[PDB]
Formats: sequence, C-alpha cells, structure tokens
Amino acid sequence: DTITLPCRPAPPPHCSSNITGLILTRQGGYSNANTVIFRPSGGDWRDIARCQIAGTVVSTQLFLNGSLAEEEVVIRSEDWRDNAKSICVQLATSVEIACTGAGHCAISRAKWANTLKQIASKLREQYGAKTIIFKPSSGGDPEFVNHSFNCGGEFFYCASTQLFASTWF
Amino acid sequence: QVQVVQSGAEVKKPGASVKVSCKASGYTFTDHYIHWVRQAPGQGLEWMGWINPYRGGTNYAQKFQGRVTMTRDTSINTAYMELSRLRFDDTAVYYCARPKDCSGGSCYDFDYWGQGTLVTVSSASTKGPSVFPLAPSSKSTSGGTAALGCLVKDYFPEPVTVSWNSGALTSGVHTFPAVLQSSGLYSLSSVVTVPSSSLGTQTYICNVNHKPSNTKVDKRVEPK
Amino acid sequence: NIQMTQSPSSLSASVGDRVTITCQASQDISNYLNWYQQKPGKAPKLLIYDASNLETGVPSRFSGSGSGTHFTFTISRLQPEDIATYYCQVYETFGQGTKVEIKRTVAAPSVFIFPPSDEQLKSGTASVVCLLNNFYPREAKVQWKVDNALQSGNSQESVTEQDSKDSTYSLSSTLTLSKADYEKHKVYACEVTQGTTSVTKSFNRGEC
Ligand SMILES: *[C@@H]1O[C@H](CO)[C@@H](O)[C@H](O)[C@H]1NC(C)=O
Ligand SMILES: *[C@@H]1O[C@H](CO)[C@@H](O)[C@H](O)[C@H]1NC(C)=O
Repeated sequence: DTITLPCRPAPPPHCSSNITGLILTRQGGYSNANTVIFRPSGGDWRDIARCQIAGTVVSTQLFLNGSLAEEEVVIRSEDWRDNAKSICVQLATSVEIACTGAGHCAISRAKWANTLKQIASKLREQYGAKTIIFKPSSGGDPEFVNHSFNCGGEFFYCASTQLFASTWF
Repeated sequence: QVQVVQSGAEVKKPGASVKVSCKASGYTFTDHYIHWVRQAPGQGLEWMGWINPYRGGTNYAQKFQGRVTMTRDTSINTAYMELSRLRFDDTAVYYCARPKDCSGGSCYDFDYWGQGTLVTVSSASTKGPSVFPLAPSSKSTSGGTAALGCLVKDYFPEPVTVSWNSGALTSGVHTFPAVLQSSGLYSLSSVVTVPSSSLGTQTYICNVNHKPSNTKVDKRVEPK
Repeated sequence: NIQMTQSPSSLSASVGDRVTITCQASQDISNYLNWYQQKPGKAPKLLIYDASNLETGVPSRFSGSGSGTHFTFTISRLQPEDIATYYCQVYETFGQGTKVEIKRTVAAPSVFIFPPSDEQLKSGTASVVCLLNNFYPREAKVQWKVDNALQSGNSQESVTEQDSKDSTYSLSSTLTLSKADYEKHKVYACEVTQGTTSVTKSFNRGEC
C-alpha cells in the first residue's frame, strides 16, 4: 500500500533516501472555514538552509538523509503569523522513499499518513484547534514546484502532488 | 534609486482575463518578494498574494486560489499578476508592492508601490475621448485672472490624465473627477486660472491621455 | 485569521491640532503594525513601520506607538497637505482606513460660465460648463436657468478632492443639450447659492 511518485529522470535504487523533515508555507488570506492550509514551501534555498536540518544531500520540499528530532515532530518558524516565513518540520521517525530505477520512488501510504497526522497535530498546537489541510505546491521553477534532489551529481524531480493533498481533522 | 512601474489601464470583458505587469529597478530584484494588493473604487485595500522572484514560489490569498497566477521574468526585473474569469466586482486599481528586505524583516512593510493599474470589467468597448476647448475671453476674466479649460467628453473606460503645456503649468489646475453620463461614457473637465495679461502672449495646451485606447489629444485653447 | 478594527472611519479637524487614529488587533501581533497614508488617486505611502519607526523622509509630526493588540497613530499638528485616508496593516490584513478632512473658514467661490465650443456644436451636442473655483464648505447649490426657466434634470455635478494647499473644494456643473434645444433659447445662467448670497453668471447664446 504505497504512494508511488513519478520522477524524471529515473532515480536508481541506490538514490533511495530517508525523509527526515520538510518545509511548508501557510496559505494566506482570510478563510471563513476554520481550516489552515499548508503547501510545500514557496521559498527557496535560503529558507531550506535556515531550518538547519539538512544533511549532505541537497533537496527541496522534503529533507532527505538529514537530522531527526529526538522524541516527536518539531516545527519552527521565525514568525508563525507571517505567511512569508517558511515553517520547518523535523520528523522524529524517518520515512523511507524507495526508488525503483524504472521511473518512480515510493513511500508507505500508512507511514506518510501517520507523519502528516503528527505534523498536523503540532500545527494545531500553533494555530488552534482547526482542521489542517495539506495542498500541492502553489508553483515555481522546476526544482521547487517538484520535490527535487541531487544524487551523485544528477538532479531528479519527483511530482509531490500525492504527498500534499489531504485533510486532517 | 528604486522604481516600480506598472502597465497601463485596461478594460476586459466578464469571463476574460487580465495580466498586469510590474517592473522594478534600482535594487536586487531577487531579494524582495513582490506582493499584489488591489483597491475597488472608493474601497479599502485587499491583498492578493506574493511571488518569490528568486525561485518562482507563490502564496495567494485563499479567496483568489484557482483564479490568479503570479509569475516573473528576472531577466527584466518584471513581475506579473494574471487574474482570470473576471467578474464585475473585480473592477479595481491593482498595485504591486515591494516590502523591505524579506530576511529578518517582516516582508510585509511595503516600502515602494507601483502607481497602480485600473482594470475595468465591462462589456462596452474602448472609446477615446472628444476634447473641446473651454476658451478664455473678457467674460471669463474676473480682476485680471482668466479661467480656461478643456472639456474631455465621451470616453471609456476610466481613466484619462490631463496636463497643461506638457506639465509646465500646474498651479490653479482643477481636473475634475470623471462623471458617468447616461450614455455609459465618461466625461470630465480640466480647468485652470491664469493672468489675463498672458492671454495674448502665452499659449495654452491641454494634453489628454487615454491609455486604454492608446490615444493622446493635445488641444490648443485659444482666447476668444 | 488576524482581524483588525480601525477607528474612527473619518474625522474632521482644523489645521494645526492633534489627530489620533487607533487600530485594535485581534491577537498579539507584537510590534508588527505598519501605517500608510493614501492621497486620492495615489499609491499608499509608508509612514510608520513596526509600529514605531519613522520611514525615512517622513516629517516628524507623524508618530506611531503601541504593542500587543492596541496601536496608535498620531499627527501632532495637522498640516494642510495631510488630507488623506490612513490605514494600519498587519501582515496581509489592512484596517478599514480613516479619512481625515480639514475644517476651515467659509470661502466664496469664484464663478465662471463657458458656452459650448463652436467645435462641439458641429457634432450635434451642446455642453455648457459652470465652474465654482476654490470654495468652502463642500455644500453648494447650483441651479441652471435658460431664459429664466429652471432646468432640473440635464446637468451633472463633479467635485474635486479637498485642496492640499488651502483646503478648498472646486465644483463643475455641466448642462448638456442637443444642438437643437440649445439654439432654441438665448440666455444661459447658472445660479450659485451659498447662504444668503446667490451669484448668477450668464451669457447670451450668440455673443462673446
Ligand atoms: C540517502 O541515503 C542512502 C543511504 O545511505 C543513500 O543510498 C542515498 O544515496 C542517499 N540519497 C541521496 C539522494 O543521495
Ligand atoms: C532508513 O533508515 C533505516 C534505519 O532507521 C535504515 O535501515 C535504512 O536503510 C534507511 N533507508 C534509506 C533508503 O536510507
């Protein structure tokens, strides 16, 4: 029971990683819905660096092969009320992403579901007892609108739409 | 020094789309987000979203998600806002706004703004204005000061600009707010008071610009 | 998310006195409140940022203070050029704004009347333009009479923004008739009434 992501070019199996964190943007403007919406960051490398949880691998939207938090999910932002500040999310338990060589990298649906649920709970501590929705990247250059990463000198691009499209109540 | 220049006013039909440009200069384009904020006529300010020009990321106000697209071209320091499926209550002046350096700073303290772009949503087409003199004589002279003007009639959509002697004459000018006629076309006057002694000796020209129809009219206003 | 409440929606003050505007934030926003001045037809202008700081080049009679949820913008001695609408802003949210207008002494208009141009008559319409120049208060009565017959229904009025220098208003009243009706009558007059004085300016259709 997997989330199987389409990636271009095909990442070989030894470019499989552990997802150890990710970076969000909270969607702005008024909602009379009691929802808070998050998308993969609309920032850039500077926001990724500021999280200080990357390892050696350079990647967008997801931190791959980075540091893990000690007990539970950790979220941090320079200013929670400012939708132009990215939100850093550090996992306590990593989620393996296994690439086949044949053009996809897959993750366990149940593990990603439980990850999003934990993240959503920490976000609820920060913005209130609200419904939490993850929605796809709002857009950007190819390396940032995709989950993209450098493996061994080659750049890979995984559509992350499946990872960020769900409601958490 | 820092400049932010927007494209000109437009009319668009309901359901159609508009793309407004915002060209910046005099600073590092990729170092500041560009935000769009719009103002319906005689209403407040309404934020639409931001674009990160470094890598193209965006964050749109929820009420415009699915209807707006923000892009940029770094090679010419230009940001764009494209709003689609226009409804009537999208008629408004659209501003781009540039905050102070977004790192450390809020990225919401808007230092510099563009001049704005009036987008009118309507089915009627553009119509350049007819310009008529409001000539000075001894009859428009009260105590050695004479009044003269230009009637700027039958145009659409807003706006027009009016200057006198290509902007060399500014004092005394009153360009009135446009009024919508029962024809659906706009009309206004711009007037100025000058000394009567100058009437025979200084020439007076009003310069009407209607960007929506790409028409500029210069009318020499001669004394009667 | 973060609501704002800006007070009052409009105020009227004499030159030189102190003007205070409040903005109440829905939740603790620290000191991240900005204050903008917007003149008619112009982009907003940043005056106060991060609730206290004076934007460079802003005159020092503009101050802001406050923290948490209650913020204050004040003009120490209102100047004539300070007519505007003022907005606080917290992140993407703008307050409702405050239109400050000036109170001053009564000023009587200079009144002028313009017959249709010869050019416009060719085209088949007549537009006769009555100007009330630099008066106060805004409230004025303008009536049109052709051959002493009150018109009532074929004129339109337009009023400037309050002048940034002398706090006066200017007004235009335009009477529009077809070339046919215009040539049917001789005396064209606009009657301008400001409180126990009516000034009537007029012309005879042919003369100049
Ligand atoms: C992440 O770590 C695994 C295990 O060490 C390694 O095989 C893989 O290449 C790394 N990912 C990238 C993108 O280099
Ligand atoms: C992920 O981490 C586990 C240990 O937590 C390790 O056994 C596994 O090989 C890692 N997977 C990848 C793809 O690096």
